[PDB]
Amino acid sequence: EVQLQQSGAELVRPGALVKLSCKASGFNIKDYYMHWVKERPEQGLEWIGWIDPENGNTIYDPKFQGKASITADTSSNTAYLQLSSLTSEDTAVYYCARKRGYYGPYFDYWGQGTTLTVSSKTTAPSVYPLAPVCGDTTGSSVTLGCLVKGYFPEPVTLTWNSGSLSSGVHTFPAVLQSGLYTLSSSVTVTSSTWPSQSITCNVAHPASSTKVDKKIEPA
Amino acid sequence: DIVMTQSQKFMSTSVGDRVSITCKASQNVGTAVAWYQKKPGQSPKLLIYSASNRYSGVPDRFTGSGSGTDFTLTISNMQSEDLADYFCQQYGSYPLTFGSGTKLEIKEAEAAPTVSIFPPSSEQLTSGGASVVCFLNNFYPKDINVKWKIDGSERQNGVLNSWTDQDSKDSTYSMSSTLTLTKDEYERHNSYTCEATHKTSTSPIVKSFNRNE
Amino acid sequence: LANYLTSAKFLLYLGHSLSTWGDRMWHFAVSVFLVELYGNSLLLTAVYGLVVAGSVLVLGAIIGDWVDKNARLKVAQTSLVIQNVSVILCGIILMMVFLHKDELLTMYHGWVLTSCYILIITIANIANLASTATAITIQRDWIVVVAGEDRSKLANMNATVRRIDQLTNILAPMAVGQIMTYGSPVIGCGFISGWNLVSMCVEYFLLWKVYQKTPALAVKAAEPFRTFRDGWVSYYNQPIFLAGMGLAFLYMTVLGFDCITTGYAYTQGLSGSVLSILMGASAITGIMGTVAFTWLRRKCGLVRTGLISGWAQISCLILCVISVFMPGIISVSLLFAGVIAARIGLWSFDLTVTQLLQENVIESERGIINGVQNSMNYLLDLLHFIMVILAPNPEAFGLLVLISVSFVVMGHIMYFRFAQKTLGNQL
Repeated sequence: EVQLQQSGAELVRPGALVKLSCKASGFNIKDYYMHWVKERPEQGLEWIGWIDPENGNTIYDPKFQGKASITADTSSNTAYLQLSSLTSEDTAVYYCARKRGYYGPYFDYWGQGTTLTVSSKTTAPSVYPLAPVCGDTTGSSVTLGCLVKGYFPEPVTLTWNSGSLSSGVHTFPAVLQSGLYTLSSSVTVTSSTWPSQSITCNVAHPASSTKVDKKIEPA
Repeated sequence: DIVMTQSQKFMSTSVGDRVSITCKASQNVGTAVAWYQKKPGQSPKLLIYSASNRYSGVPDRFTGSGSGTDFTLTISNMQSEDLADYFCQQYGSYPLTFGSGTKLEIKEAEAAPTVSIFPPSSEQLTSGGASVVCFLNNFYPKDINVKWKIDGSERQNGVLNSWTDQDSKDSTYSMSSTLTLTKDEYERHNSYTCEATHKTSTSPIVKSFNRNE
Repeated sequence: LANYLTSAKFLLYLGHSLSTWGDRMWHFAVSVFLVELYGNSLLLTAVYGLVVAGSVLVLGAIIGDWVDKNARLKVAQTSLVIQNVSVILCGIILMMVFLHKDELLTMYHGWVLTSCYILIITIANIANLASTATAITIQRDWIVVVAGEDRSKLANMNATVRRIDQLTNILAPMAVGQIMTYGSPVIGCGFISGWNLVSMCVEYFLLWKVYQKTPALAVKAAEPFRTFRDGWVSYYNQPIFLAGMGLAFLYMTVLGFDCITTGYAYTQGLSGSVLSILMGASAITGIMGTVAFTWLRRKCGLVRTGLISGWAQISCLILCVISVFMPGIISVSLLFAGVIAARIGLWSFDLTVTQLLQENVIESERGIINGVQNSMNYLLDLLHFIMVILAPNPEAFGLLVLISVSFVVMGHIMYFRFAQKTLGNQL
């Protein structure tokens, strides 16, 4: 069983340093070349460089030759990548890969990926939400919704009705704004529970323990 | 440097269909092209190396073909474990470059969104800003366009659209734009409209609200 | 020690060693046997080197393929058995035509010339094919699997095999002489042939065992003209291709070991022991190559070793050319100086490119590419073999040396290009 396990989930103020690790298990780091690859959010894979652990020779992609330093330690059986002078552009998932020759036909085994976040913010979420129903003629499905906005830096899990929800629960992927975040989630079902006994939204930001509920009242 | 190119970002397929993904170099690689498949939130796994060899242990319905500059991965009788991303790496010369990827997607018939506009909330209204959301849900083809017409004035600034991923139960989609105006901006204007120009029907589905209401 | 001796890494270290020495011996023996019949001329026996070139040069790719196609045990046994049988038959016929009958007249313009030539050239083709195949079908493939994913020891083993080859190559004739002394022509042939049978028989069981040891080797994955075409297209595509060419280019230079330079150097004949001293200096450089390669490979990136060895070669060749320049005894001494320092550089270089070819090639396509590498080496060697004639005049045998130096420069520049296109243009 060959594996490469990576350090995970770093969050780094910009302009700093960071070092990402890739520990091999089941083979010798020394018999291989170790490659680092970067996958930006919704972008293609990019190659950073390789290191020959025997003699420590490193080759880089000319666009990483300034601020990437690949090192390795055979005694610990582990390879490292140091990113320096970080910026907003650096946020991506870094992969450690294993190739046999200078021209090995493939990367047979890959690292689990290490998300790196370069930002300068940290706060709690603001859950504001309401259903709208006015001037309507015949109700569609009362289509209630929620809006968590301005989250400092965490992955919210806004789920409605506390598992009493239905398949009618669409969670819109979050997006950044003014270095904060924003999300949304909608539900539309059971046009009878609109106006009458209804359900509520419950959103919990772990990095701030903002486990707040909000029952959406009518217009 | 050799710049691998994959024209199609998306391919709409159906189960039991033969789908052919194409990759095109920028120089003569030869047969130096391998094919990786990655699913959301995972690491890329091999399928096919040297443009024709099938890595040991991948099903026999993955075929690879081509030489010189134009290459092809070919899925025969696609199953439901194949909806993923595919990209071609070239190892002809350093720096290595990867293809930018080609995402498969099960193909449904067609549908139009259930547009639903929601006026600003009270607690947000006291918060120096007022964001108006529109929730286009259960759409057909992925692409769609919204209309931020406040006083019939298309506002291209201060918008944010977020689309889901094809639901596993209906292969539909959904989206949500939100115009983020100020507390002094929502006041000085009067109208608020959102319209969905989807391919389903030439008569746009426009929903709007009134600040008088 | 004990285990280490029965460590497969060595067992093979012999199996291949028995194959190399024995094969070289047989080859030289047949060569002398022939030249002994018809006076060594432009056409007599000279045909032999040429047909042995052409044979493999055309047939290699398809051997290497068939190798790749079949098992490992079965294919190796077929390669060995065939070679042994061929040598045996050759010796037998040779003895028969040596004793019973030695000069008779047939019909349809047929003489013991045409007849023996056809029979012995068929035998020669078979034997040569066997040796050259039993190599890409065993040597390169076994060094890749027996060595394992681990390099280090693999490269050490490659250097060791290179050494043994140089030793046998410089010990075969000596043995052939002592074989003339007692063995002579009538019996000597019979002896070396029976021996080869014994050697072949031993090798068979040896390899059966080695296979019993490291069990990995049980794992794998106009028709001949089509196969040759496929092999050539596969060899042109590989990214290593560039360096591969470089290798063959070096097999073009005439000045080196024993050839026409030695033939013109023998004319001077400083003294009987002087030639032996020159041969010793050559072998020394050849071995002192492999050590240099191993060191550099450890200290600097493999690709990097190549470039350095290249500068080395070129430098000693500066020596040789400025020698023949004789600008503002001597020149002869310098020629051997150059051939020697060349020898060290060259042998390192080969070791590197061998390792390249050894690892950056998929499993299944292992044979075909090495086959083609042979053929190219032979093709580039054919020019040097064709350079023996058409200008055999040792009068301006200086401009030909300059042409060899030019070809060396071309090959080294090609390897430099390969290196740049591999690692960063910064060394």
